[PDB]
Amino acid sequence: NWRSELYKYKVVKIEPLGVAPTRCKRVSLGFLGAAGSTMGAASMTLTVQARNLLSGIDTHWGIKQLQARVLAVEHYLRDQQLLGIWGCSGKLICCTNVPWNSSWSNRNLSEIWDNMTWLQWDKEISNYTQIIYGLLEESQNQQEKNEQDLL
Amino acid sequence: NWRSELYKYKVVKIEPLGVAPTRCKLGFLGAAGSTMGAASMTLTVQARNLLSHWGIKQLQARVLAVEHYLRDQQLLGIWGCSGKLICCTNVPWNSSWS
Amino acid sequence: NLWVTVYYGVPVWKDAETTLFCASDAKEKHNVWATHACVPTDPN
Amino acid sequence: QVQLVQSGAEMKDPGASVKVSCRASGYKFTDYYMHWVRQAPGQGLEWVGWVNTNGGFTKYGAKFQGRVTVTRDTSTNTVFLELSRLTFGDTAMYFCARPMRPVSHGIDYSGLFVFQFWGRGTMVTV
Amino acid sequence: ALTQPASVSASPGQSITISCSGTRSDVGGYDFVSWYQQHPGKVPKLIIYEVTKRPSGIPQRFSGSKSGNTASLTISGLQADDEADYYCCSYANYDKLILGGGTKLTVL
Ligand SMILES: *[C@@H]1O[C@H](CO)[C@@H](O)[C@H](O)[C@H]1NC(C)=O
Ligand SMILES: *[C@@H]1O[C@H](CO)[C@@H](O)[C@H](O)[C@H]1NC(C)=O
Ligand SMILES: *[C@@H]1O[C@H](CO)[C@@H](O)[C@H](O)[C@H]1NC(C)=O
Ligand SMILES: *[C@@H]1O[C@H](CO)[C@@H](O)[C@H](O)[C@H]1NC(C)=O
Ligand SMILES: *[C@@H]1O[C@H](CO)[C@@H](O)[C@H](O)[C@H]1NC(C)=O
Repeated sequence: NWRSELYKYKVVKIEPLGVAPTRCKRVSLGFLGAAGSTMGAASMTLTVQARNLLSGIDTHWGIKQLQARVLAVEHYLRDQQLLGIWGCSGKLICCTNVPWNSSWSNRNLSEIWDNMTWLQWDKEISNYTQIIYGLLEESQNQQEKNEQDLL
Repeated sequence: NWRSELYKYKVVKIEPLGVAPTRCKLGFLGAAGSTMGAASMTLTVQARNLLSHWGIKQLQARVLAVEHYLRDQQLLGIWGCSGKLICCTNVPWNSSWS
Repeated sequence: NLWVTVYYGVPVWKDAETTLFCASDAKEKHNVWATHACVPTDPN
Repeated sequence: QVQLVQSGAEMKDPGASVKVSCRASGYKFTDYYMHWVRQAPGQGLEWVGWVNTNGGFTKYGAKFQGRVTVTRDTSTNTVFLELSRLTFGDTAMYFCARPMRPVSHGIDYSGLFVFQFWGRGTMVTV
Repeated sequence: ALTQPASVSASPGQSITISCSGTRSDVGGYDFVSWYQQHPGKVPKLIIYEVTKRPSGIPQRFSGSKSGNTASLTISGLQADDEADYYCCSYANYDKLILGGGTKLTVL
């Protein structure tokens, strides 16, 4: 009876942290817009996507509200913490010092940004994302911060 | 009966913040037994592990983890060290501090 | 040549289960499926 | 110095297809996208599309999706606009254009949406 | 797609504005807004880009502005050389570029 009402709806977790090759060396309208658009075009909407990730676009209901708010804070802070330990705490587009490994993806760069969407990219890089994060954390950010502290 | 199983387990609170004198202006807790400096190249592995019988107890544990993380982030921000991991604060060492 | 760039706010999602809460239109405090302790919905 | 040379005007019966070339020089071909726009007589200017010459990836206006194919030849530095299923409403001057800046992928697209250098344009009559 | 006045006019030496109205996703949310000039029978040229910037070769009399979801081009000191069709351009919400309908400017 409830499926007949919820048939239109799917619950998805937003993964606002993406990694992609570039040429760098270091309102809620449109909230998930450009999801079906290619990358690049979907990189110009980061401001609206980054916002509303903290607030959004009967004991039982109160506990579900508490679980929802704690979970939202937990995920928001996991993403902001990842940005912090990467040295990206408030840049929104954070260029890094990790060279791109062709073993992760070799799509001539133009295909990633002009044809490929962020969803397709996330599906293709899901097996490497943990390696990319490891290099962002263990190698370049703590080494960069130590080097900046070698006064 | 449980002590005889928990004899080798201890719960410890992780204190990711610390201070050390400098001249300036291993998935989790690995290199804890290594010397400092060498253990400063394994700081993000501990930071990444922060924020990792009754639902209220689980929520209290998760809110406590969030509060401890944010207390440490508040300490970094209030010191001007937000998001830096290694931050030189220009406060002189008082010599009596070891 | 190419370097890793981190983007926060990418329109990416994965199928996931999550605790859902309730919202209601205005407020009967004695309703079985109580709408008190629910957040009001947006006017639009 | 930007030189954009387009093919001559073509007459086409409704339902025919036309290929409008735009050869370019004065800049590195693969560093800049090629844009196409449509200026219909007696009315305003409509955007047709763009092609990333360094990979050949294209975008089209919603009105032009499924009717227009844009390709590029990196050996002759020439971009081709192929208009299919022409109708009477497709009579227009078709211009090619060079954007103001090279596109910095994933970082800075500000120079892609500004048409800095314009070609002469060619008529398509239906 | 993009709303633009059909025509504007004023006497020589007066200051006028040409409006451009899109939605939040096209003009309000992006600063990549530009203006173009087509003299009758001539190749289009760039007047304004990025709301406030001018290319080399265009005099300072053409001053762009944007507020809310509405952009405008201010032309202070109309000359007979400026009698041209003015067009507004902006980024569309996703992967697209939208143009206005064209404003015919005359000098009275
Ligand atoms: C790239 O990836 C391969 C396989 O994961 C690895 O062996 C290699 O060391 C990586 N290259 C660099 C430069 O880190
Ligand atoms: C771009 O992606 C789409 C996805 O359906 C694919 O069909 C298309 O061929 C790709 N473009 C090129 C030029 O390969
Ligand atoms: C990731 O690894 C799994 C291992 O089973 C494999 O099936 C999958 O195709 C891999 N995905 C990519 C994108 O390489
Ligand atoms: C433990 O001490 C030995 C002493 O030789 C040293 O070689 C080793 O690297 C130390 N372990 C760590 C994790 O630092
Ligand atoms: C150490 O701190 C005390 C105050 O607690 C101060 O009086 C003393 O001078 C300091 N010592 C040095 C060496 O700065």
